[PDB]
Amino acid sequence: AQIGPVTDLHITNANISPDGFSRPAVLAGGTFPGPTIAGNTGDNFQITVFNDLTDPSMLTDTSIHWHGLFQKGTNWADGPAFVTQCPIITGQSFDYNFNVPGQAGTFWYHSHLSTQYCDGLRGPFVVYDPNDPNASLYDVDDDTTIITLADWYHTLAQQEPIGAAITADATLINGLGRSFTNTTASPLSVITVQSGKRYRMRLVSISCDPNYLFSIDGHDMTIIEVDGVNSQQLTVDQIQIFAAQRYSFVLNANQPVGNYWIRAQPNSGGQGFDGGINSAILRYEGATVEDPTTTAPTTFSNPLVETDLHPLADLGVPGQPFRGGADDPLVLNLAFANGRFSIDGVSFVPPTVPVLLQILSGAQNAQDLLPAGSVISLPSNSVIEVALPAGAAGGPHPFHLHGHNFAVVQSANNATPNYVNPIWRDTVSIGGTGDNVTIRFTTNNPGPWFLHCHIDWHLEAGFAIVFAEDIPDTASANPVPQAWSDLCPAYDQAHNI
Ligand SMILES: *[C@@H]1O[C@H](CO)[C@@H](O[C@@H]2O[C@H](CO)[C@@H](O)[C@H](O)[C@H]2NC(C)=O)[C@H](O)[C@H]1NC(C)=O
Ligand SMILES: *[C@@H]1O[C@H](CO)[C@@H](O[C@@H]2O[C@H](CO)[C@@H](O)[C@H](O)[C@H]2NC(C)=O)[C@H](O)[C@H]1NC(C)=O
Ligand SMILES: [Cu+2]
Ligand SMILES: [Cu+2]
Ligand SMILES: [Cu+2]
Ligand SMILES: [Cu+2]
Repeated sequence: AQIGPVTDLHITNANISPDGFSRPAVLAGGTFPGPTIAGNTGDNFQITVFNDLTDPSMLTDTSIHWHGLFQKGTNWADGPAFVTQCPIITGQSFDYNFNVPGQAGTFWYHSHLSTQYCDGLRGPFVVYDPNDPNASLYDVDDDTTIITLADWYHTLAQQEPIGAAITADATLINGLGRSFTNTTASPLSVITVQSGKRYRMRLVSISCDPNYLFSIDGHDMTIIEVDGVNSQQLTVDQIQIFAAQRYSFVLNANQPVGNYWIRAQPNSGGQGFDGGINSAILRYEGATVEDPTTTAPTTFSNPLVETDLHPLADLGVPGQPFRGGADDPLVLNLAFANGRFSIDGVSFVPPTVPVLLQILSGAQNAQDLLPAGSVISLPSNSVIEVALPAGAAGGPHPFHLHGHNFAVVQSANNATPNYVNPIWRDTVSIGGTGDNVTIRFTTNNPGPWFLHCHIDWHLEAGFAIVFAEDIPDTASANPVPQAWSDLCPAYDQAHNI
């Protein structure tokens, strides 16, 4: 069952074996992925997170981010450790109490402390629309139509050796899949459909790193939502989905009753489908309980290309229709060297005092804010443009902005900008060498908002900055509860800081 919008959520350690290999994990709700948190647009969510972690190998502190929810007036509830809060310590709990006005779509939640989400703290977060403009396009939309794609590691996140390459050991679809090496015939996930019905499949990348080439043998997929933003219908037969992105697509159960492979090919780790790696099963009601015998094409006919997506609503693009046509036009220098990433020459290292607390305590320019050179002020009520030229090692990098979605004025692998009708989203691949992926948004949400690569290993290695949006109005806009004010003293006492 789905939980929420008012719920407890316990964070525990447990052993799991999603690919047949047992290892300890950090879990929400006792499962991997965690349970779906759900409600309706505009609802009040009160997620009381109980930190019951005891195993220091995966960190006993935690903090949870609600990915893609704007948190307007509740920046303190956003979750990134040392940006909006100190972590919750073990044996304590914290109520993330926020509202979701004006948003409806497919989201997710994850630890936002270190690389802890890789150790298991990740799950779906759905905000339904009782008046969804897409409602007539499908018959079924429920917990059985959520599809999560996850990378899974045998080595614990904190134990990944300095200086060796990090790759996953299994792809998990709805929490199950097979290991790339020492493959065993562990159970695969089954997604069940009824011949003749149409399903809103909510595809969620909960990846710490790889992008996936997602497809379903014999079927095509009609995209209707991108990162929470309703889209015009776009029919594709493969979706390249980067870490933290979401799509809804209509699946029409219009093929013969049978079994079809669901494929999720990561860009690193095991290549292909031998032994049933990178796979799940689409099973029609009445089909034999057996593996599919289908194959993929050699070449997909209609892969998703991001410039083909357009909003359902008339969202336009803020600003003027040329490069630099914004109130605050920025170009970030994104680089990697010697194990660390940098933005404008500064590698992100989390500060001792969370950025929000520094602002509430009276630090009112971004030059005053720690870490020095990692916090950039944005002016209020202004059009912002951010160019994110690629080239840094470890790409393609999926950049994500908290507190906002944005127009993707320029996408990967295409030099032509779109100032008319590009998709809006919250996580975007910045592409390959020579690209100039560019985003735009307006600043109507005071507070410190993280901007970073969503490959968690890259965030850990410094690939981030904080946009301190409307510093002067942050305190008035974001009243804080006593429990939030209590977090840093409790954390600092427990850690002798
Ligand atoms: C990406 O686009 C930005 C503008 O959005 C380019 O920025 C300009 O960079 C040149 C130097 O390279 C400056 O002289 C301009 O002041 C910048 N802003 C402009 C023209 O609006 C940037 O060069 C582009 N990067 C790549 C790799 O194509
Ligand atoms: C590269 O991106 C551009 C800009 O998004 C795409 O150009 C648009 O193409 C559509 C479809 O033919 C036209 O309706 C628009 O008028 C074009 N806009 C602009 C600004 O040119 C283009 O299709 C993309 N290239 C590829 C190969 O997909
Ligand atoms: Cu996220
Ligand atoms: Cu986020
Ligand atoms: Cu990256
Ligand atoms: Cu983040």
